[PDB]
Amino acid sequence: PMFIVNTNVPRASVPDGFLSELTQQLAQATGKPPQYIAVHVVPDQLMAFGGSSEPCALCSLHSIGKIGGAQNRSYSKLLCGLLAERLRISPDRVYINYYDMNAANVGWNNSTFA
Amino acid sequence: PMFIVNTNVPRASVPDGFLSELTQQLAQATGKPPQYIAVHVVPDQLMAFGGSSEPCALCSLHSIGKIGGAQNRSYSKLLCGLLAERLRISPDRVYINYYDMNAANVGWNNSTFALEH
Amino acid sequence: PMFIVNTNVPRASVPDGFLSELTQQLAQATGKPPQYIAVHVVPDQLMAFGGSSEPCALCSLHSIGKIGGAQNRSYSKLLCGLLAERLRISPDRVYINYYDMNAANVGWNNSTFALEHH
Ligand SMILES: *[C@@H](c1cccnc1)c1ccc2cccnc2c1O
Ligand SMILES: *[C@@H](c1cccnc1)c1ccc2cccnc2c1O
Ligand SMILES: *[C@H](c1cccnc1)c1ccc2cccnc2c1O
Repeated sequence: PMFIVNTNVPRASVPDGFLSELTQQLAQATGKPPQYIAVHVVPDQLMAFGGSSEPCALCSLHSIGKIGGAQNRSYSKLLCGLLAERLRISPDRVYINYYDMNAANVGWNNSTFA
Repeated sequence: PMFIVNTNVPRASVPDGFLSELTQQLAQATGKPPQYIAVHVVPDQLMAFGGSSEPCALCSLHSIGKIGGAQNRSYSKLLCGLLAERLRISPDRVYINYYDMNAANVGWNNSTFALEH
Repeated sequence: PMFIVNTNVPRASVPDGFLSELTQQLAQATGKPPQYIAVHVVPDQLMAFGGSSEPCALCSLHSIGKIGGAQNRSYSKLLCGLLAERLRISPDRVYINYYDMNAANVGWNNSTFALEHH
């Protein structure tokens, strides 16, 4: 799994430990070992949500499996919770795109996971 | 809906009003209220199109529905037009990836848009 | 085809001509003319891979067709090789997401690549 967050929140507002907390919580939530987990945080972005430039975030979670109705609702509660607590972004100004990747379509270490 | 534009055009060349124009024109084009529309503009990028570093853009549009043959061609005319007028990027140096998202695969406000089951 | 690389490697560590090299190599690999290849490299990113901030990369390759089991394995060897040689990123700290795009879902030049039906 890999999680990307793009936000207009300033870099200085991203707390020490944020990437590590995302890694650990995503490990817990997806059931995948933490050595698999990639996280990517992009602050200081030029963004608007609903026409407003108040804090917001556009995110993606890719995973090989473990993507679906109830699972994605659980991920959203977890991830919105973290974005609200750590970056002070309101959950209703967050979008998260979920992608169920086929193993043949994820490259790693000179090959793929197929 | 969310629209992202990544471009090698400098930040200083992005005109006042650009994010708001994108928001408004996308609301009109998709027939969805502007309150739902997210836009993201990323200037000053290291990118090439056809091996040339002349102005170009790589974009994404995500929507739950309202994605398809004729609709996507209309979005391209709209969005290429705006990128040409506002950022002076040639339409033949723009790619836009269109994504028809399933409601169960879009998170928002602690949940997703799949509330039925 | 479009190839995006996001990495925590410094901008200064990206060789001049890297974009051109990626363009040429991708043209050859995909069999598409270079005029249609787009490349995008994003350095200095705040990233972790397996909980570590050692050099890593998260990438995307989009193509209309020419995506598949054997082909993707070939692309991974090629692209991991270039990232290792040019950016000094270990192949086991690279992810590449492959996307087989439908022609109707790729916009270009005021339209899309679905030109056959109305
Ligand atoms: C548009 C959208 C935003 C982010 C990712 N994919 C699509 C969007 C947002 C909210 C909606 C709510 C109800 C119905 N449709 C919606 C969209 O299409
Ligand atoms: C490659 C591409 C570019 C942007 C998004 N997805 C894929 C591409 C570009 C143009 C083409 C024209 C004809 C046939 N195939 C094409 C591609 O694969
Ligand atoms: C994490 C991942 C990263 C990028 C795209 N999709 C998923 C990941 C990595 C390796 C795996 C191997 C087997 C099964 N699942 C995996 C993941 O989810």
